[PDB]
Amino acid sequence: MRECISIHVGQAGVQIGNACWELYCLEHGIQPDGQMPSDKTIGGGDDSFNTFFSETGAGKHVPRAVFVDLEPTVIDEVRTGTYRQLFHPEQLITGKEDAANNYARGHYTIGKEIIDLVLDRIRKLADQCTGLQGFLVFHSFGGGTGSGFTSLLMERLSVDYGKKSKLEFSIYPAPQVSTAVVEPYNSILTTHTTLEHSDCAFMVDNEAIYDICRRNLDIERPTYTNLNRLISQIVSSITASLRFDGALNVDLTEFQTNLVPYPRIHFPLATYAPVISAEKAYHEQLSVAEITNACFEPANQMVKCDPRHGKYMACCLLYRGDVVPKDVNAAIATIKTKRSIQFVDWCPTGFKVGINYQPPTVVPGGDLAKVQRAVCMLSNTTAIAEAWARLDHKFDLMYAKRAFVHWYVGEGMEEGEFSEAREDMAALEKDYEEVGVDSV
Amino acid sequence: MREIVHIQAGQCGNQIGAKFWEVISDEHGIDPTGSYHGDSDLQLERINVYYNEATGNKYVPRAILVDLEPGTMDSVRSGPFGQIFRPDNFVFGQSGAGNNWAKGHYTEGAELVDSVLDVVRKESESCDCLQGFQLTHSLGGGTGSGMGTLLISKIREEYPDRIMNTFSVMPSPKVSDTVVEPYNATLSVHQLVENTDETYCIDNEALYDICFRTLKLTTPTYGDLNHLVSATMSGVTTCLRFPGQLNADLRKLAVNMVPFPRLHFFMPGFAPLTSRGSQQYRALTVPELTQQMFDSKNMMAACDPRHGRYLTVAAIFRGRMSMKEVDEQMLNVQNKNSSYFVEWIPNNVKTAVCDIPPRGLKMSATFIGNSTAIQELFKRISEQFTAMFRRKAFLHWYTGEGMDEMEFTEAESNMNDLVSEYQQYQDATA
Amino acid sequence: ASVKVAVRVRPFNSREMSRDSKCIIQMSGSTTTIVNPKQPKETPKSFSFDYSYWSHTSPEDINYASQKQVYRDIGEEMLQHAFEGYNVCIFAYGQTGAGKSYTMMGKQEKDQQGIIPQLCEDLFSRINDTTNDNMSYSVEVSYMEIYCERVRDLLNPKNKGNLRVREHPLLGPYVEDLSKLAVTSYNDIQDLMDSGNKARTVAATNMNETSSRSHAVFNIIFTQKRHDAETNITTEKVSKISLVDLAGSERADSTGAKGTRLKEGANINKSLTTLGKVISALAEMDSGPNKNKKKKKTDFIPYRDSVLTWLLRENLGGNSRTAMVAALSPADINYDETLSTLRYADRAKQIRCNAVINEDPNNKLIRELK
Ligand SMILES: CC(=O)O[C@H]1C(=O)[C@@]2(C)[C@H]([C@H](OC(=O)c3ccccc3)[C@]3(O)C[C@H](OC(=O)[C@H](O)[C@@H](NC(=O)c4ccccc4)c4ccccc4)C(C)=C1C3(C)C)[C@]1(OC(C)=O)CO[C@@H]1C[C@@H]2O
Ligand SMILES: Nc1nc2c(ncn2[C@@H]2O[C@H](COP(=O)(O)OP(=O)(O)OP(=O)(O)O)[C@@H](O)[C@H]2O)c(=O)[nH]1
Ligand SMILES: Nc1ncnc2c1ncn2[C@@H]1O[C@H](COP(=O)(O)OP(=O)(O)NP(=O)(O)O)[C@@H](O)[C@H]1O
Ligand SMILES: Nc1nc2c(ncn2[C@@H]2O[C@H](COP(=O)(O)OP(=O)(O)O)[C@@H](O)[C@H]2O)c(=O)[nH]1
Ligand SMILES: [Mg+2]
Ligand SMILES: [Mg+2]
Repeated sequence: MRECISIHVGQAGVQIGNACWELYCLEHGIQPDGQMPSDKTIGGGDDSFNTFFSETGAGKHVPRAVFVDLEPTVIDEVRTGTYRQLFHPEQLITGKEDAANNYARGHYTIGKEIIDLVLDRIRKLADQCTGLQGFLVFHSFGGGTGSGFTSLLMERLSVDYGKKSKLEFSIYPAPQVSTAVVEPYNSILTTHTTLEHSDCAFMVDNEAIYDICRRNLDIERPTYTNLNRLISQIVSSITASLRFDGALNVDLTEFQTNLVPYPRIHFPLATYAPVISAEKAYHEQLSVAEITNACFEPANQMVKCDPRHGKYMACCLLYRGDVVPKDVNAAIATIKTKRSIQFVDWCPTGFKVGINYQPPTVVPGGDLAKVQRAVCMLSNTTAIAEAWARLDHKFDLMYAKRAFVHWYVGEGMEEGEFSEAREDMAALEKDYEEVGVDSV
Repeated sequence: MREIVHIQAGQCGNQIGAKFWEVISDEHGIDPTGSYHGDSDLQLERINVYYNEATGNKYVPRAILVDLEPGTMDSVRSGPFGQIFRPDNFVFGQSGAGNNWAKGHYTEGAELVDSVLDVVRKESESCDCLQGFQLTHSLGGGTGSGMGTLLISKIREEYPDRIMNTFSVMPSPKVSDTVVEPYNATLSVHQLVENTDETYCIDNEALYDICFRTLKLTTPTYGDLNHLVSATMSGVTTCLRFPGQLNADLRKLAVNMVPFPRLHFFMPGFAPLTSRGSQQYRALTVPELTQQMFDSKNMMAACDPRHGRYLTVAAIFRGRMSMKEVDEQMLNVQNKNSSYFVEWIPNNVKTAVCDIPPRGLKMSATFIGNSTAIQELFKRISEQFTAMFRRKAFLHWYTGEGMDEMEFTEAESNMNDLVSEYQQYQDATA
Repeated sequence: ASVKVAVRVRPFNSREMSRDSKCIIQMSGSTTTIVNPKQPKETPKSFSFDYSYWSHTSPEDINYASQKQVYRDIGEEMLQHAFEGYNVCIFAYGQTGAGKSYTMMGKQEKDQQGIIPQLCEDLFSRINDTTNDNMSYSVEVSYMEIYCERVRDLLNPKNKGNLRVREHPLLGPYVEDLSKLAVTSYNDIQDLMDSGNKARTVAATNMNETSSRSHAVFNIIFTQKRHDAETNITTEKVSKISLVDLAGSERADSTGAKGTRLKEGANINKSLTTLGKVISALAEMDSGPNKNKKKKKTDFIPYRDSVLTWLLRENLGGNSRTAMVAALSPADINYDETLSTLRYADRAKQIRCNAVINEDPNNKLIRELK
């Protein structure tokens, strides 16, 4: 059987997990208290889909999750909220203090004494698990606890398990806006972690999702709840193939091998096509061709990165709902006909296609219209490199004068670690530059 | 669980502490008798930060009241919230320092510091995980400056890892209530720069300007100034007591605001301030809060930000609001006033958001600035110090207590070096 | 001034021998090449020091730099150059177990001695050579250590308190009540060094079994007088020679220190960073006015950020000659640390200060009054 374990780190990770588990509980008809009336009504089937929820004797369904944080506030918000009965009481909270936007505190000094408990809980879940597929790690660059503890946790996980897949969903720092001064340092110091240990890292920018909300859904003052709900929709579209039936199903491994031409270039961009409000849901056909075309629009990208400035190394489409392969083939042919989408000359195949019968579900109180069709597109392209270059500039502007360095050095980190991380990032940029050159 | 130990010394420190304990007590629904008569559950979620549980189901603030004159202690006890403080934390003597820094630091305070540290050591030992301390004291006086600096030094020796805040009142440019303000100010600033993590600068001239120009009060008293200060202190530590979209402890600010160890002098501010009758006209929104936060006349430090450059600022919002609006407003403030922010710190605006506003308001905001203009204040003090040290105007009162001219020279040199360090980055084009 | 970054490579160590023991440092004359163990195909990092040395193969003589060569290239040259009224600052910047003591002291019993034996014995023999009725000298020494922003005395008996750092308005920073001594001979200096080295705090770590967890300073104040009273003025020279040992940067990943050890390491790294910053700043400042235009508008050097730079304010820059010995290792684990050290060397090696001081006012007052 098929199952995967979700790990959430930091405030961003915990809140995205709240949204994700709301969506999953809505999807499988599980009440907030863990009970499912459907078993009494339907009396059959597999409504307790084991990909996420473990079933106990009394009919309760405990999610396969491990929340982690250093501030008691964020986890305590969950432990006395609507879903207080859903989760196992083991929430793995450090009751000392937050890392304070510091990589060293999250990785060297305070990250210790808590890594052991997290690994013990994850080992218990793995032993309880059969046919484990992989890990889904949620965290955020820039933040101290997310960066440092994700680094430490991934370092331990690569040793303990090794061959199990590890998909990473992360929030990259924005190009213009930001909520911290030391964001570039924390973001740069995670390059080693994201390179060596992670198997595939998905990146999303707050500015892009704000623009999507402003333009598509017509929301004038969106907050983090809408962002988390959209990210939850992305993850649900990714992981749907393991649960509901489909015509062309794509598990995590076959998804992975079709997106990474080389080991070091596992940074795909993600996008969701039918982001539309209830008012504008009418006056729209939302056929397969329309959503497929809208996937490639520059405005709908989830990261502030123009794909027209680079080449598409690979693409993977995951459709949900009333979809037939004929329309998918027609849309793929139409996309290949276009000029503005430039593909590398060494990937003639181009696209991977998957189709699932379960349509997306509408969370009550949400901002997404009920639609019969949807599609999520995950594309490995070169243009992401440009975004990294921007961040690199900021790092230099703060490292020439050694601003804020003493905070990091006073927590056990050495100064040369900054230069090592910068050199690794430059090597990654050079690798992304070399791969995009046309063969001769 | 993160606990803050509060200390207050001198008349000004004790007054501000009394007003501050009245404000926080309301936010967390605490009766003057100590019993809890609130309505919301969240009031008791993090009560432990400032209060200790008593055996009779009443809450005692974790405060240390310090002085060298029983008059202020008697005034505090015979007050609206005098009964809230436990009697064992009233540490005092007699024969106050009397505006003599040497008496506060060397002669008189040395006899009483032991007792004070003992209470502090006790209060600290009970806490589960101490975040840091905070001290309120005016630098212009004797008891405040002397005993505050001595306690800060001793505590930093005892607790190197913890955080040390300070809400100190600097001497004003024009207003001067004492003749020997510059001496005490110089020595206190010499002591503070070495042994503190943060230091919020407050000036009575700025607070009077706020009371007159903004609030339109006709006859302000020290109660209103203490009200403003206490509002700021309650605003600073909001994230350690309520949930929010983005949390921000005291350390997260210290990390984000202090680029180099010696630059930890901050300019505080608060918004809104509607002046009791104009609130019906203005609509309370995030852009209005940002505008009033970044205004020059709203600052409490009596130093124009436009005469320097912002090294880094932090905004702590309280209330229900959207993150997009806050982020775009901070970005617009950066882009419009491009010349007043340094160029080698991209995105130098920290943001924190809490979703439990003050009881009487829909939204509020606290501003903490770190700019190069603050050097002006120190520069001014230095001039006055020189004007009295060339001729040794009142030196015989200090040297009689054991100090010597050498220490004055060290203090002046350190102050000048701090001013030069701040002036290093206030430039253009490099 | 100068810094004369003595890039030195020592023999292998048991921890290194446990790994693939292959040196990654080579040279040709003044050219120093460092191979990347992880990228041997790449062209090795190349630097041009006149003072790069290689003692990993001690018995060799082909392109072998003995300690006498190091002294000739740095020691007597720097001494005589700074002899005309300067302050000389020799300090050891390096890493843990990076052989920072053999540079400083070396084999006392052998003729392959460190910098201090050669310098002190050469100076002492020089003054003895010029000892006469009308030519006399006077030498004083002092020892101190910095644990964690706290100064302690090593020569004086156990004083559990920490000495208070003061600032004389004319003479600059100094240590209150620090024990100072007068010395007549070189063997006395050796004995005092032995006592001070024993007195310091020491702890063991993986990279080195006897790592020093403090920053040690050894000051020498040396005065010279000639008494041809008819046509000469007594006390015609004084010099300040400062010899400092600096605990190396604590690579926490390569040591795994915990508890108090970690705290010490933390402080050490902080101090080192400040020192590096000063050495990066000072250089640029002295490079700007001396070369560019002579403007001298204003330049700020952050001395006060740490006790080490504060106490060495007179010696690190301003009006002092300096010296660094970059104690490298031939290991692959230390390639990044060596690169950092020599990159700060690239931000050093001139410093360019000015001096000429130490007249005798009272002796010339005889001629003035007469
Ligand atoms: C009709 C109406 O709008 O009433 C308001 C009001 O007029 C204004 C002017 C209030 C009023 O404040 C003042 O008049 C004032 C005078 C001198 C110094 C400071 C304030 C108010 O008193 C203050 C009061 O707010 C509070 O009480 C806050 O919760 C405040 N707590 C206290 O002031 C307090 C005092 C004693 C004991 C316990 C609490 C607070 C602020 C920050 C953090 C924690 C608590 C409010 C909304 C009002 C009145 C009543 C008129 C303002 O209060 C603040 C927080 O500054 C002045 O600026 C705001 C803007 C408000 O519009
Ligand atoms: N998209 C999105 N981003 C978020 C959300 N919450 C926080 N973030 C981002 O996460 C970053 C910091 O997150 P955290 O690491 O969790 O911060 P923290 O929990 O206080 O812990 P420290 O970072 O160590 O201080 C911020 O810069 C935000 O931009 C969210 O709900 N949605
Ligand atoms: N050129 C050399 N020839 C022979 N032996 C040497 C040479 N240089 C160093 N050594 C030896 O290598 C060791 C270097 O000393 P070491 O134990 O590393 O002290 P240290 O590293 O300087 N202490 P520290 O660097 O402050 O942590 C000693 O055993 C020396 O005798
Ligand atoms: N804001 C405010 N300032 C005060 C108050 N009382 C005194 N001050 C200021 O404090 C200074 C005198 O310091 P003082 O309290 O006497 O110090 P101490 O004698 O050492 O305790 C004066 O310059 C006043 O402006 C007060 O209640 N509120
Ligand atoms: Mg975090
Ligand atoms: Mg050594």
